[PDB]
Amino acid sequence: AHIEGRHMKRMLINATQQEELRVALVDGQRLYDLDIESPGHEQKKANIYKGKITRIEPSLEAAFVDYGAERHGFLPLKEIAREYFPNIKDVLREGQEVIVQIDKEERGNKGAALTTFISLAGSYLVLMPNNPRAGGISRRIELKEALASLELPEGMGLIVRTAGVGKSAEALQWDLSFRLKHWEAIKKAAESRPAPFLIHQESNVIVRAFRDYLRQDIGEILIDNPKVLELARQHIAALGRPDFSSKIKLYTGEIPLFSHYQIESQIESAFQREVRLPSGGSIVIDSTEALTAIDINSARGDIEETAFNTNLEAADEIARQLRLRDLGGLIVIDFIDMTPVRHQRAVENRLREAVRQDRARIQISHISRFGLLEMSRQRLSPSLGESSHHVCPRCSGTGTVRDNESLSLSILRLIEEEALKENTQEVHAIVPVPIASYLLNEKRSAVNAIETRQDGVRCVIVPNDQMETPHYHVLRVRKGEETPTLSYMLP
Amino acid sequence: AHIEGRHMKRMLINATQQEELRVALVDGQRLYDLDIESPGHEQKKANIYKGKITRIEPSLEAAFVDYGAERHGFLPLKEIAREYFPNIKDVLREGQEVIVQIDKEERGNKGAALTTFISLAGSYLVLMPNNPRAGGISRRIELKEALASLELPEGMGLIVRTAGVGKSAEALQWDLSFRLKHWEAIKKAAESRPAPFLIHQESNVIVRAFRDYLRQDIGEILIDNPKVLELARQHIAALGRPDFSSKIKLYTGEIPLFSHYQIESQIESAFQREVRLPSGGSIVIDSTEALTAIDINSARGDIEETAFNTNLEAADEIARQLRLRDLGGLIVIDFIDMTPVRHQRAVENRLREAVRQDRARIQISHISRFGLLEMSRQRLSPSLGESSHHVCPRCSGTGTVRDNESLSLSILRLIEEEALKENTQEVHAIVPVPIASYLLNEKRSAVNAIETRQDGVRCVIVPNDQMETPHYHVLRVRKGEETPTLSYMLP
Amino acid sequence: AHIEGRHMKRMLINATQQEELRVALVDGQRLYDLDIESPGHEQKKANIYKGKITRIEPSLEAAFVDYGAERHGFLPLKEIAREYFPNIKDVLREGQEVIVQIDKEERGNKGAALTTFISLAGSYLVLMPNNPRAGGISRRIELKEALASLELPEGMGLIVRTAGVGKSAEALQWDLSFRLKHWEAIKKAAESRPAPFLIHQESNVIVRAFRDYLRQDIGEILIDNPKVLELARQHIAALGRPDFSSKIKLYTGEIPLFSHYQIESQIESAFQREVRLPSGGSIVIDSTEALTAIDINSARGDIEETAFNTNLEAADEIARQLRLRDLGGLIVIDFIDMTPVRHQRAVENRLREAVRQDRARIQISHISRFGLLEMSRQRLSPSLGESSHHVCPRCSGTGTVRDNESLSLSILRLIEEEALKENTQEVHAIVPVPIASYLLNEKRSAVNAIETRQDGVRCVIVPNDQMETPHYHVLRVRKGEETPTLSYMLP
Amino acid sequence: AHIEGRHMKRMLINATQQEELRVALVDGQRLYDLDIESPGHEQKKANIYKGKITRIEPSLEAAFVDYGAERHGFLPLKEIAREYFPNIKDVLREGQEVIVQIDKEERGNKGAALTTFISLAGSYLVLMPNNPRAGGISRRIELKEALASLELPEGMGLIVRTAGVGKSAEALQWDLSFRLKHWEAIKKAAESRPAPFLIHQESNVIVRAFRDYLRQDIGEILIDNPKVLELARQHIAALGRPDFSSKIKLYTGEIPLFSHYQIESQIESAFQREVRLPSGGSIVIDSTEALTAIDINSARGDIEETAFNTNLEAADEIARQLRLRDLGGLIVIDFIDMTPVRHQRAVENRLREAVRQDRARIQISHISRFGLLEMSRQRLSPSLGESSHHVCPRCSGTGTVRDNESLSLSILRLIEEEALKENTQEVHAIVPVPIASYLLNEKRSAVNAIETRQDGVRCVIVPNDQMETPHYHVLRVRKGEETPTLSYMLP
RNA sequence: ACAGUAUUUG
RNA sequence: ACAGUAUUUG
RNA sequence: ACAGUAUUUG
RNA sequence: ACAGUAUUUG
Ligand SMILES: [Mg+2]
Ligand SMILES: [Mg+2]
Ligand SMILES: [Mg+2]
Ligand SMILES: [Mg+2]
Ligand SMILES: [Mg+2]
Ligand SMILES: [Mg+2]
Ligand SMILES: [Zn+2]
Ligand SMILES: [Zn+2]
Repeated sequence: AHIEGRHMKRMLINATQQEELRVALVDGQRLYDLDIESPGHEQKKANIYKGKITRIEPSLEAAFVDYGAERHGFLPLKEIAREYFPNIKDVLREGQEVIVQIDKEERGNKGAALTTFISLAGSYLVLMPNNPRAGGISRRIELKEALASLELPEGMGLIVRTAGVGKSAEALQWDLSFRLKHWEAIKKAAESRPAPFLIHQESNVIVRAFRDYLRQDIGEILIDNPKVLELARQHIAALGRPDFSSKIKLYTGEIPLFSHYQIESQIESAFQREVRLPSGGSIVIDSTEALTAIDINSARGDIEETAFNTNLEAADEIARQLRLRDLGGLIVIDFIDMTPVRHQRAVENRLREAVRQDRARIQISHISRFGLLEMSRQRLSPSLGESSHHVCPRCSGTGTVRDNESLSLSILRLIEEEALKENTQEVHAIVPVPIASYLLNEKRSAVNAIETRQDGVRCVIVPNDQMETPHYHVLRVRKGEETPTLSYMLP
Repeated sequence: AHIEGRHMKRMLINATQQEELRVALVDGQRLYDLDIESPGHEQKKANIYKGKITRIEPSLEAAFVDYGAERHGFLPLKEIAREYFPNIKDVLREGQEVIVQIDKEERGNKGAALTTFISLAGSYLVLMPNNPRAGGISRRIELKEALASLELPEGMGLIVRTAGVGKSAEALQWDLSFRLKHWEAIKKAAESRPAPFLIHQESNVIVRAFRDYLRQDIGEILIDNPKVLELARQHIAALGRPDFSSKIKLYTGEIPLFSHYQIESQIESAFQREVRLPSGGSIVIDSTEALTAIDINSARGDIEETAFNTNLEAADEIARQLRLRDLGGLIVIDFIDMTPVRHQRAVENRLREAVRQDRARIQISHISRFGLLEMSRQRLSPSLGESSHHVCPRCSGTGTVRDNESLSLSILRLIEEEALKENTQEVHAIVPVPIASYLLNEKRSAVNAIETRQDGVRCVIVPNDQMETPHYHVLRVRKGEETPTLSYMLP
Repeated sequence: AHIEGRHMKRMLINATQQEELRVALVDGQRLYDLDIESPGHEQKKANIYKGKITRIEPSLEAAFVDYGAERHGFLPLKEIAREYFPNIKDVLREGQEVIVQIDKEERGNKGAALTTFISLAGSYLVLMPNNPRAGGISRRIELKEALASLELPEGMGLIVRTAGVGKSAEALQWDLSFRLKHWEAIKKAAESRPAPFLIHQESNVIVRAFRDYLRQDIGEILIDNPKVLELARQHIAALGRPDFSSKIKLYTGEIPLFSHYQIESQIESAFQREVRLPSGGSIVIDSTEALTAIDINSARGDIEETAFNTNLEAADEIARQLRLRDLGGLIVIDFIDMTPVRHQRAVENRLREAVRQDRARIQISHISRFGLLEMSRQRLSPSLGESSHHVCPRCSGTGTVRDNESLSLSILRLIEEEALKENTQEVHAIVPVPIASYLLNEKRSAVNAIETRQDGVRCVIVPNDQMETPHYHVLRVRKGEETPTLSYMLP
Repeated sequence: AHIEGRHMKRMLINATQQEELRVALVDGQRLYDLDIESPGHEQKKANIYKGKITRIEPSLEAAFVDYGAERHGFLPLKEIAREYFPNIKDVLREGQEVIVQIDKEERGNKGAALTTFISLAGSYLVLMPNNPRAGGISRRIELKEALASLELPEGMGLIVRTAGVGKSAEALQWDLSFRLKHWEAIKKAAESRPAPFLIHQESNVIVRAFRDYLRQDIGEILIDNPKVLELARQHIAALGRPDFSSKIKLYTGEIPLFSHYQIESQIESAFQREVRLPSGGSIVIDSTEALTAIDINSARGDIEETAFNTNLEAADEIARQLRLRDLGGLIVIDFIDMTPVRHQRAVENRLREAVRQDRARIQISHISRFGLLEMSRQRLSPSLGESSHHVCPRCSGTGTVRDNESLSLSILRLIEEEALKENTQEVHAIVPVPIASYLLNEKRSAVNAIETRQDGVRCVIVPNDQMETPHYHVLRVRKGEETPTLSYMLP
């Protein structure tokens, strides 16, 4: 029934649990975005090291870097600067010491994009202290005015946040001040040493939150744990939006905060693969290796509507999940199938208009002739899956598991073929129990069959209870090289 | 290196193994399509029953049917006929007895499409003995001529197969003969009884093969098992392409047939999720709930090419897998990312030109601005996954598994919330072992924490070794209704 | 180094843990007997019900009884009384209502001995209020005098405890008083109702202890838990040895009581099968179905001594374990093997002199010519094993497990023999995994072998991971009665 | 119903199965002794090596020997000879090279008795070619005559087998010939080399059988496998009892030999712990570490008899099992409990008279006053248990398993005590799952309880599913030396 | 296997 | 398989 | 968080 | 805890 503005939008902080410090942004009781920072596996994006270059490969158009973790980090010739600046190899003289920062974070293989293009964020500003090229405003929005009046040095260009819109030129000075004043240290704190090492560490979840996600609509900030609420308050001081010290309250209620604001289930919502649409429909969000791929579908009085209407809900919800899951990359949405075009353009907008908030960039094509709508969106941090799951290790990634016989027939032809391989003595499949059962009954005859022909080739087939139903081995044992050792000792 | 026509295209039949009768269609040694019919789980599509109608729902635009299995079968008002014919409810008078056939087969939920629009296939013909509306030819291709000269009765219209192109009008008579002559029986064999029952059973894999997949290019038909080769031969007789009795030879070689033609690995190929591209690239074929979704990617001298070239291979291979997997529905292909448009149109065609064969219909849009190419293709039978796998039952479908702590924190808030629920005595999470470990150490304090506050609420938390890492229960035990019974007895 | 009398003998009570209330009797720091009463599985021996008689069997020389639990209770014609008294059947008129008490307790099969011969114990006395036949004194020990002066009614006879030896005739009156005064109620509290039901419940462990195990040598009684120490004190009051209120002190020390008195390990000692002898020898206490059977053996300067000496230690220790384990029945001790007879008579006495305490009766023959010394001892309550263990359920009782092959050969001949049994179709061994492995490799040939001969008898052999290494089934499947169902589905 | 002599006594050989060559000795259909030789784990007793002496210990009264396997072998000063002969140390000069043979075989610890007192067995004779001291006859039985007439050299003395009783002096010459003629080689075949090595290998099971267990009563010798029956026949030739070539027949019957002679079950009989007595009684044969211990008990018309009679059956059966199990050492039999002494002496004899056969020596005392009858018997080879089982590895030997709580309480006090141990940080019980469950619910409070007091001592308690119910660890973690690492990662 | 095939629809 | 066999003894 | 943002790229 | 206690006996 929801109209933005009806109830109060508040920022619920949840500092009760050590191993997990959550921060939802709720409007009334509709969770509408959430964050879960937890020690150890902290935030790395937005840091700044010093850098020398493992290896210029050109077959990609960029170096790598040692900023010294595990995997040296990706660095596109595009990233590279005036100042680093004395096609690839003429550009970067290798083992060169450079001031690289992290655009996008380790993803299962890759390093991370670094970029010698350092960016710096205050509450209302953002410094590019290293290319006076790019500036601007919150493409979200007097200060256009005030901005000129900005006393900017020339090496770099700047933007002005969505959230400086309230505020007063005086203090953009008072931002663009404290930035620089960093940026300086952030400079000479490299002029120091051999660079192979960190320099600045992007600040925790809360600050970040008080920084990047706080607006005029934010009613209260209930924090549920007095000692945080401590730093809580000090952190505004600095970040400096101090018309919010008002705004920041301590939750006492015995009933757990989030669990009070009735947004718990919503939290989960985000970890489930299906997600119910108001009407009663559903939104199954499957994630492939090429693109996340959401599919939509309907409940249980009209057809045309049923679909059209349920598509609109799907629209709304998909957006929110997009946010909750920190889903990035492409996304293909399979909207139901309505006939009248107006509906298509209808829902399309519906989507657009619903992802208006999303702090990340979002691009949204028309609906296809196969009724798929593709849609990109920017990789603001690691996604929930990518950072709170892993890979059903029975499957490998895929979520099916080969029916027992078709596996066995298979294991079995493998055996036979192995058992021709000139100069084999034994050969020793080692397979999930039922596999071994099925080969040795259902199929015994065949196995037999073999050794008869393959004169004198023993095909051992030992059933085992460690193996699950898709894994297995088929080793082969060359003349002479054969233990006498028990079938079941084989392992 | 492959040019169609270089080596001989042959049909390898493999009748050695009872529980699995395979039939690849190979051109030289490149498997290029394959079939695996196995008893029991036989073929159902293309059958013909008699039919009465469980329930007209109109909120879909069609009935259902009892042709008497498990799930009565889908029947679109579109399907419905003149003759059944006395918007939905005025159309189908319910419990009406009708002559329905099966377009598309049981899929995990659905019934199957039936269609009162019976279709009938000979070797060169295909009878529509029930709408003289639709006719035509093999949109693949003198007989245009011969076809008129066809002595067709009027109730129905016909097509002429790709494969009657060789042959002679005389014998289209001699097809369109034996069809009808069926179609008659196929008619009065309903005039018989209460209809709730089968009528005609689509014939096995081999016949089918000798029927639907045999052309002029087919060199030999090596069958590897004398007794089949028996029926083998008799089946041409009838189907009646007898200039092939020549063509059909018995394989003796000790080394297993397929394993001789060096097409084994290829067989598998089709069951793996990644599949290597010639160059050395790879084609990961992930399947979601909305669309199958293939992603492509490259090896280890130029960029532009590396991608462009590897895309072409992906093209080729995707086609073949599309066929081998009997993949239907939509498919989204994430081709690498080349800049020059010519390349895009290049690969696109490449794809088109490579799926020229595919017996199923295929539609192929341009490459998107997000560099996805979407692509539909017709559901010719059940897909390999859909009929030789199942659902990594540790995951549910999805192939990740929630990291242990984030689960535990979760299980745990559930407990707490349950333990407020006014009028609870005990409450009894029952969770995967490590879950129970982690809640009871790492987190003990918190659990404690609870019962302290929740005065006198026992939260039992019994670790169990039956449960795997994502499943678990959190039952709650109402005042009075509490056994005294051992923590570990809980189950 | 231990001389009785050196250090103080004290009674350590341990009431900290709810589910287990222990009471050791220590002399210095040598645990010398211990008790472990724990709720639920409480003490039943020494109770008194009312009784009617399920069934006179005479093929044993006694009835049974309903005192109404599970197994009606054993009742020897020997037990039976004057007053019950109107060879077996002439004696007990069946369904007769009687005042039976419990000599010895449920043992895995048996009921328990009841006895219509009720016995009653005070602190210094013991009433036989139902046969003036048997009287006496503590065959352990002026009162001989005082005892005559006892104002005894005539229906029954009495004894005087080891512990009335201190005390004064006045108060044996004051015992033999409060007894009777019970015994009366204990009488008319049957004159009440239909008897099928309890009457008096033998009192808990502590009272019992303050009653049956308290002497002049008992220095303190440290109890470690204030609230018990409460009832603690009240319980002397009554039982009435009140020159002990002095004696009974509260333990505070942070370090756990028993764990302070340095008698913990000793506790366990009693649950282990081997038990180290001072010198360094060992005492393996194995328990069979016919007799508990202790074996002795030696360490690592003389032979003759080494053995003789180590036998003496074994003597000492065996006694104590005999007590700790509440071991009853026969016991055979295999003392080392010394040559000189003096040593044999030496150790024998050593044993005698060491089991002087044992509250239970003990009888001790000479050492045999096979150098076994047999030895009976009275069943004072259930034994530790019999009440705190169970039966290595992999073995059945026996503690070996048949080597894998000898089992398999066996399972296998079973199969063959089953497979002759005229009119069998299938037959379906179902066996521990490795069993199934070994039969199907190592032995395949043989299995084959069978079906060849046993024309057309399928011997299925399904390996299974539920079964451990000694269990298994060999079902057989009669012509006609054969599912087609998967080898591994068999279960 | 069995009277010795009624049916034919025959020797069934069973050479069908490679991994197990059995040889029962049956009288009619009553298995009455059996043998199971199987390759690899062959027979070692009765071999002859050459020998030098690892280490004279005197604290035992004998050396050891290197005859070079694993454990050098026991060698009693008693064993030692004239000829080895230049109290212990003056006797055996160490590292001396000697001609030792094996009396009794490796038993779980020990070496084996060797004995420089070599013994040698023909069919009718037995050479002591190394002490003319000991001679004699079959204390089982003209030849007394013939024996003098024996042309014996003087260094050694001899006996004459039970089975030379048939036969003729001529041929005792013809035995005592071929012996010596060995004994010579058996001598100079040491005069050869450095002794550290074998010399003569006691011959397989069959020969042995044709040698040590063949008498006049032996009707046939059915062997069931033509090729054996081969060597079969040749082996008499040599051993030389050739009036038996007659006697030795080939079994053909399709139904398995033993399984035909209806003695299968009997085979097993011997591996079960209970064994039914004719009447319907039972004989539970439990084996301890001190003595094998058989207990007896009765069925379901008189008492006195019931017992007396059932004791007689037990007698019979015990004997046979004694033989089948190759049970050696002491044995204590708990016969039922009859009153009249005649019965005791009755059964006693019954036993004596029934173990008349037993090839091993047997000694049998009167029945005790506790109604145990002890009984020694000679260790003719390893016992069935000792060579075809192992140790229910859940128990350790003992066949009970400590009830779950009493374990947990225990594990738990261990924890607490560990957690006082000055200078501990963490401490980390690791226990069977249910153990961990029970400590963490049932008992949580207490565990808590601890850390509260033990200020700042973390007691981790990780449940684990590898451990079964009696095993477990309680490690302790010293200040400073503490990983931060997950509860469930602990292992 | 046909211009309404294919996709979609239970 | 013997009067010192057997049991025991590592 | 800016017209070159985002997607892509290890 | 007694001279018929204890062992045994379901
Ligand atoms: Mg890609
Ligand atoms: Mg997937
Ligand atoms: Mg859909
Ligand atoms: Mg008994
Ligand atoms: Mg045992
Ligand atoms: Mg011993
Ligand atoms: Zn999975
Ligand atoms: Zn066991």
